[PDB]
Amino acid sequence: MKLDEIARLAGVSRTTASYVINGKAKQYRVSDKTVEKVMAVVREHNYHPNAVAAGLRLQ
Repeated sequence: MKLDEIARLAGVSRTTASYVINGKAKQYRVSDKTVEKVMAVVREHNYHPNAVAAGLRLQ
């Protein structure tokens, strides 16, 4: 379930859905509106990013 389908199935764009796939919605401009909208599809299909991601400190 690539970014493309998750965007069309949820109802956003290849990047707006990209926000929702990585859990970055608030960082961009989809604080909730697209979270439940696109996250419901990202988690329905279980689509997640690959290993090794920037965040060694993470607070």
